[PDB]
Amino acid sequence: TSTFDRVATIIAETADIPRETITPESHAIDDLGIDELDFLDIAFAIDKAFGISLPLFKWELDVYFGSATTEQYFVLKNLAARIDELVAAKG
Amino acid sequence: TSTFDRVATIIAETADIPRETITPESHAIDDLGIDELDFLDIAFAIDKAFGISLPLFKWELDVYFGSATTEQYFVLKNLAARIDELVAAKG
Amino acid sequence: VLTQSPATLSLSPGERATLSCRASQSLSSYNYLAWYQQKPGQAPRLLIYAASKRATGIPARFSGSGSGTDFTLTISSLEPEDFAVYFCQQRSNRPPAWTFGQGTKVEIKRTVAAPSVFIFPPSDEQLKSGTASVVCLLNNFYPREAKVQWKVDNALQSGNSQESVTEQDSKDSTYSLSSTLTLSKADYEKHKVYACEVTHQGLSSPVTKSFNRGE
Amino acid sequence: VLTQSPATLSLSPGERATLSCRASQSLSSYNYLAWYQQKPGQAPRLLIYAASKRATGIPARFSGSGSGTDFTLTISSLEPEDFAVYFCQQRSNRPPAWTFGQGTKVEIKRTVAAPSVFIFPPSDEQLKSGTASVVCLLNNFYPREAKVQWKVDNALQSGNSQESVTEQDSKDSTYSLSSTLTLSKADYEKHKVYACEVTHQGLSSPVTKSFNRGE
Amino acid sequence: EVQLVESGTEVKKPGASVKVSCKTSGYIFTNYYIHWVRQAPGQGLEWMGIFNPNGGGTSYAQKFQGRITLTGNTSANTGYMVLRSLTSEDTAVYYCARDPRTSGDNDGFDMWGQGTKVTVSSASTKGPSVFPLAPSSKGGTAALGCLVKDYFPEPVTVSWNSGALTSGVHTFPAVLQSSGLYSLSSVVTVPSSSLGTQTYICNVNHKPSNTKVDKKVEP
Amino acid sequence: EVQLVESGTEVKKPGASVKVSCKTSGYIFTNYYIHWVRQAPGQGLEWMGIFNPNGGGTSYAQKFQGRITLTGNTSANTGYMVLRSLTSEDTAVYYCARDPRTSGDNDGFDMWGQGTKVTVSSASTKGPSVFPLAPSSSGGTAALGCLVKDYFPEPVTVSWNSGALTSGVHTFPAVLQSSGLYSLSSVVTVPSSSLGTQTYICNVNHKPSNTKVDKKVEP
Ligand SMILES: *[C@@H]1O[C@H](CO)[C@@H](O[C@@H]2O[C@H](CO)[C@@H](O[C@@H]3O[C@H](CO[C@H]4O[C@H](CO)[C@@H](O)[C@H](O)[C@@H]4O)[C@@H](O)[C@H](O[C@H]4O[C@H](CO)[C@@H](O)[C@H](O)[C@@H]4O)[C@@H]3O)[C@H](O)[C@H]2NC(C)=O)[C@H](O)[C@H]1NC(C)=O
Ligand SMILES: *[C@@H]1O[C@H](CO)[C@@H](O[C@@H]2O[C@H](CO)[C@@H](O[C@@H]3O[C@H](CO)[C@@H](O)[C@H](O[C@H]4O[C@H](CO)[C@@H](O)[C@H](O)[C@@H]4O)[C@@H]3O)[C@H](O)[C@H]2NC(C)=O)[C@H](O)[C@H]1NC(C)=O
Repeated sequence: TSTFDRVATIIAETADIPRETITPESHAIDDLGIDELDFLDIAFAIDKAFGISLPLFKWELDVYFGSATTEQYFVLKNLAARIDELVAAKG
Repeated sequence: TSTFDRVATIIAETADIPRETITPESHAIDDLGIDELDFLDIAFAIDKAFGISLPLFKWELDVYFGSATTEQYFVLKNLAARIDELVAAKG
Repeated sequence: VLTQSPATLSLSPGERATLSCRASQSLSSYNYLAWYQQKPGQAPRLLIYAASKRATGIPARFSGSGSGTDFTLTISSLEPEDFAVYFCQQRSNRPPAWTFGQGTKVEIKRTVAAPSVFIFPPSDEQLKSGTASVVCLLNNFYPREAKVQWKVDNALQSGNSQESVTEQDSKDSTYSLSSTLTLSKADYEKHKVYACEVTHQGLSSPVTKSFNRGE
Repeated sequence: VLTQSPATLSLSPGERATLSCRASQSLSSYNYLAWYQQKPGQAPRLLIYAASKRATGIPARFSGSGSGTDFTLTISSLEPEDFAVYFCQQRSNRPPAWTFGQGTKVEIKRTVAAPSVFIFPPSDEQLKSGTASVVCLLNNFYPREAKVQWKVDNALQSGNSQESVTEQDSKDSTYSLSSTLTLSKADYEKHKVYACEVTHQGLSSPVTKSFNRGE
Repeated sequence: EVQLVESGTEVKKPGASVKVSCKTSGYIFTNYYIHWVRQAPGQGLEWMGIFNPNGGGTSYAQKFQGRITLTGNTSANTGYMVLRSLTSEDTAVYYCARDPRTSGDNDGFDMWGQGTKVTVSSASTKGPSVFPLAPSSKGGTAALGCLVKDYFPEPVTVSWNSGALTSGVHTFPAVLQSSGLYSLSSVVTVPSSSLGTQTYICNVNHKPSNTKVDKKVEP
Repeated sequence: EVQLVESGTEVKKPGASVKVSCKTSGYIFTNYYIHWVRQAPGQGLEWMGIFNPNGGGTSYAQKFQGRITLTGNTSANTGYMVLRSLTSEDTAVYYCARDPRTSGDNDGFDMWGQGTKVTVSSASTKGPSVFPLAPSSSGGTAALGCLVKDYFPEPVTVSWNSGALTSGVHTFPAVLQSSGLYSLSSVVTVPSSSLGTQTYICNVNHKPSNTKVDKKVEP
């Protein structure tokens, strides 16, 4: 199973945007027409589909200090990887 | 007969669980979705069927101290072993 | 929190005893409660565990019951060795913790007996020391409740007396009480009439015993 | 900003405790709130995070709830070790920042007890040094709210007093307070009547204790 | 026969630390927890902490966290408790007790030690002063006794007429006075008619202080 | 055990800079932030700033911007705080606490240090004066005490009759006088009739001045 394609299906189900514009290299903010409240609804749906909690506060803190890039958390191919890590950490 | 299959029959008779989703490698709580109270009714039925008293609190306490794993008590293949040891201890 | 009610049970030998222990909050799904018996100078002894299970070697006259917040220990017929203090106990996990109730004393019921009251002046030997201990004795009374007041030249005293009570007598099951008034020799010599007044339900009115210093 | 209510909760062991925390704005920062417990001389201890998640090793009687502007910490049944101060805490990004509420004290409720009041003149020892300290003691009272007023020859004193208070006594759960009036030796020798007036809800009216310098 | 034996120094100074040993016998040490429970004078039972010989783990009551350390030596079948920064409110009888780790049978504190006393006090060992409680001059029954004052530590023993007089004797519990020393009285009722024919002597012993006193109590 | 330990020079002159160290152990240093929180006497907790060992980034509360610098040495598992231009208002207990950088479990200030004092004062070390609060004697109960005036720095300790007197003692928290020196009182209530049977002495210790005074309190 592709975690990205799972994530893209959730984004398409929530936002009024076509599935074909949702690509692995797309930034969830900045590249897709998605604002902060739309993303919180997407996060909630991600959190439930995968049984995890996206650590949105701590991720944004990490980027603020430069110890992480926006791309490693919010470009979709990388978001899929972060999700897999969270799911694995749940063990 | 195997002690596991006696336990699986008891679990299927007590809770909303089909008998063929009960496997030896199943964790009784995490893998089969058994609540606290359903497990107590199951423990009661195990206690009567084997003539023992499952020391549930003491097993939890054992796990708390790290002296034991959650798997050695509540994975069903292991729970069968624990039951057999309890039956021998009363002998 | 565990609350035991009442704190004292007064029963005759052979009577049925019902002791209560209630939890402030329901006792999990486990409903575990343990009962312990303690006599003076002895360690607690487990009677009941898991609310209803007798420990090995505990006489069958002890039985336990209850669930949720309400629990009871029952002694079907009190033997002389059963007049003791009883504690209930619960336990928890994450974190591990054990808590006790404050105990119920099962006491020997008997007929009312009025106290015999005696007052002792301080010895001359102690008065040399500069201290005067005046003692008022309440002997062989029942029940336990008793009030003792000191009057010095008819003035009520407070704060300078202390009282001690024995446990129930092994033969007649009565109580004895001492109240000790402690004074300087100087303060002892500034007054003449020392009086101990005892209130007890065995008496039709409070009784006073007194002496005059130097008589 | 976080606002905690009430400042003090007075409850008995076994009772349910509900503490409130309100934010300045609905918590934009993922509805996050943390609760901490602190005992005297001890570091704070994490109880709850993410409004509703219990920290490791925290008993199940602690629960957190709420969202947006209003949160609560609930202690379903108070154990003796739970009487302490509790703080709530929020966090935000842009820029990273954390703030604490001012704290709620959970204290032991008991019956009203009026203070015993005592006034102490400055020692002759101290007077040789050129300063005078007059002390007023409010002993073993409840609740904690008490007012002390000093008068020197019936003139109300202002700004020359300091007070401090004990924590709840481990036995009777009362408070005690001392107030110290600081005067110059010259000022003290030049006035006569020194009075401490104590207001407390256990009294029918404020009580005054005084002395005359030189008796 | 299963047993646990507490031991340790009783009299400790305020601010000191006490170490209590719990030596067990008659059972497999590693199959049971060791709980520590204390009882202050006249008060109830207070749980302090649990020790697990299987791995050495502990859980302390929050009241004593930081002040208490529970250990054990399995080959000696012995548990230990250290309690630091003692105060007068730690004066108590300290119990150790077993509780099975692996069984729902006898699932509780099923055996306890006899308890051992810890008295937290700065007082020096001192024998008692003994004073007569003389029977009054003003028939019937007469009361007399002895006041046993200002000793430390506990206990004293009192007998009457070297054990020949036992009926009617009431020896009161000791009281810790505000001075730091203990006091008690022992009394007895006798017939009035015996005051001129039978002598009465309290025999007061205080083992800690090299003191034995026999006080004749004259009418 | 995860542990954080604060350290630093306590007494600092106004206008000076203080450096506090937070030595951590038992966990991966680069996986947690270091927060600094302080608590003035009698007040609540006040957040000061966050330090990120991964990259050295910081964020300070507005109140301290320009006056505070947070640093770290990951090879030493140690965070540091420098607070400059100290005033009386900076006298507080200073804490460091950890906060996970990359986890959702215990997502809060999960472990804290014991705290270390910073006292911003021009005062020099000074031993107290000890004055009696004589009993001028509550229904057969008298009150007496000792006023422990004008010392620096904290603390002083007080016992009564070398510790033998415990019941009824109230030793109040120290107050900071306008002079910059501390003062506290200790009081006790006794049976009034014990004023002529018993000596009452307060034992006052101030270790920074090696002061140990025994003051008798007489009627
Ligand atoms: C952050 O915190 C870390 C950890 O504490 C600090 O790192 C230490 O820094 C000191 C000082 O720079 C280092 O000390 C130096 O270590 C060298 C290696 O010592 C070992 O190896 C030699 C042979 O290779 C042995 O002889 C020796 O016994 C050791 O086994 C020494 O060779 C150095 O000695 C020279 O310099 C000192 C002056 O510093 C002279 O006194 C000597 O005579 C000699 O000329 C020196 O002792 C230490 O090794 C570091 N420890 C670690 C664990 O890394 C950082 O400094 C600190 N950073 C900041 C910014 O605060
Ligand atoms: C827990 O309790 C156990 C049992 O009580 C206890 O075990 C004992 O430990 C001591 C000290 O380690 C052992 O004594 C040793 O015995 C060997 C064999 O005879 C000797 O060779 C040793 O001598 C050397 O060390 C001495 C100092 O200890 C020197 O004086 C000497 O010159 C040698 O260098 C030593 O005497 C003892 O045998 C055991 N006993 C048993 C039954 O195991 C253990 O120490 C306790 N542990 C703790 C942590 O309290």
